Amino acid sequence: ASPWRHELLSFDECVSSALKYSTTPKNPSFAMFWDSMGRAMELYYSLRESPDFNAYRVSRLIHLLHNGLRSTRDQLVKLSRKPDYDSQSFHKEMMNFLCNSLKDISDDILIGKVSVSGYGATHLLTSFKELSFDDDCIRIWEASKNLSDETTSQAFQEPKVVGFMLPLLYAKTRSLTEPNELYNQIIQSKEFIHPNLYSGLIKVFIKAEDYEKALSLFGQLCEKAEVRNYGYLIETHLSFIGDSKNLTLAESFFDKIINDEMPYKIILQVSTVNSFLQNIWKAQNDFDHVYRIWEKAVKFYGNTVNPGILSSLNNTFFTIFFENYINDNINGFRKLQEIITFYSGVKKIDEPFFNVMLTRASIWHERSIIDFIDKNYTLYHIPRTIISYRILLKSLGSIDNTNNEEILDRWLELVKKLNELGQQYIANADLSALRDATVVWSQSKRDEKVFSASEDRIELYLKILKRYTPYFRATKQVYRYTTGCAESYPILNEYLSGYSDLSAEDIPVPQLH
RNA sequence: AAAUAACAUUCUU
Ligand SMILES: [Cl-]
Repeated sequence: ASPWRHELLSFDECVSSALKYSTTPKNPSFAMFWDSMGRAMELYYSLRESPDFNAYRVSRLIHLLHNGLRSTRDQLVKLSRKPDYDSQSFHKEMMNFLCNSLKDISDDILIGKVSVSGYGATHLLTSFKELSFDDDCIRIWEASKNLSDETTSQAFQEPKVVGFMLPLLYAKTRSLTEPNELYNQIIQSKEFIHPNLYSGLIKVFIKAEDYEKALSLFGQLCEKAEVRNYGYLIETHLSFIGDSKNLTLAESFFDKIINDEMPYKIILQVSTVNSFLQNIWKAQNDFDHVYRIWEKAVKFYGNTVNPGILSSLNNTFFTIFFENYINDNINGFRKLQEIITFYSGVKKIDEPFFNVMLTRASIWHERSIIDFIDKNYTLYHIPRTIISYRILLKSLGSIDNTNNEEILDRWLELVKKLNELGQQYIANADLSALRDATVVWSQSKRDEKVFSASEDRIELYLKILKRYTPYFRATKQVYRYTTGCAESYPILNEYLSGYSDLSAEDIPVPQLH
């Protein structure tokens, strides 16, 4: 027959080319991969009317969109900094495109236009899980039971699809009935048991803290696992680290990665490490235990991982640090120096390391720690981004020992660094830092006097807003940081009746905008 | 059968 022959042929070449790229270890291949996705998705809306659009072709497309989500997340962490929320970014639009593309395919399956296999069903539901749509995963799965096409309905009931579903079902129902029945069948079964069924059942038992059943299934999973498809052992192993409430079992599995004890490769996934650090802090309140695990993670990473990974780790660590030393900047400052010395001994210091430290140090409300971090950027020869200059301006809102001159200086140096790094206009995060250093500080000191029972920063704030308005990303930022900001900080309302007639006296000196 | 993917520091509007 072949009415849609050319579109079917190009779809197979497209999907296979991009799937091979995303499974093998800007650039022409990078551009090909992302253009192959839009083209394949474009062909999908035409080929869904064809009868030769089998479950295999749909499943290969769903897998490809899944790898697109994986690649988009990877690209976000490889950047020198996260893009501003209010500006255009490849990460945001590509994520929405993949997500919307996955919605259209899920709806076409729930209606019956296209068929899907158990392999395609798992990538569809895993994708929606990675998009934080757990409840939608349960609806799609249970709606597959009452489908006309019994073949696709049977695919959603295959063991590997059930394996993905078990952790979501235990989160909702908290029922161990169906899991324990499956445990009795699987432990003594001589038949083929899909590794993803092992994985989901292990994860349930880890959350349920029935660790003996979790470790027993884990041993069977290991002896049966195939070298080419060993990733099931990675998910379960990491689950023991980040999900086990028994910290002694979690740390043993953590050491198995540090000491390279396992027969399979495994990444020290920072999300898993962060959850492990948080569980130690919530359960033990032992900062030394948190500090010892953080030290092992930093030495494990070294220079092998992206700076965005260590940034996420240091975020968790310094958040715990400044909660522990919330009322002790004296012993805290000595401990920070030990942390800086250790971190220097592992690798060259990255900027997010000091950015997180400076951000969280606002609880101390002292100027010495601000000048200490600012000095260390130059001392350790840190590649600078605009994040530091934003935080250095924001930090002035947590101390009283400063003047409108220093607020201007740290604002001017931020605008300079914006144009030095080729930034187009002034983003929301830039104005939010100036607002936090003026309006929030003034509202804070005002609320203290009411609760208790270079003289004005709000005037400088409104002067810079009006002076630098033509450099804004959008003129709607004027309403956002004036009338809209007054709804949250009412002390701005008493300065705003005469904003239209206000004059400005500042010192811009731009370059590239 | 077709595994595995770190959601980072600065951003209420
Ligand atoms: Cl930057």
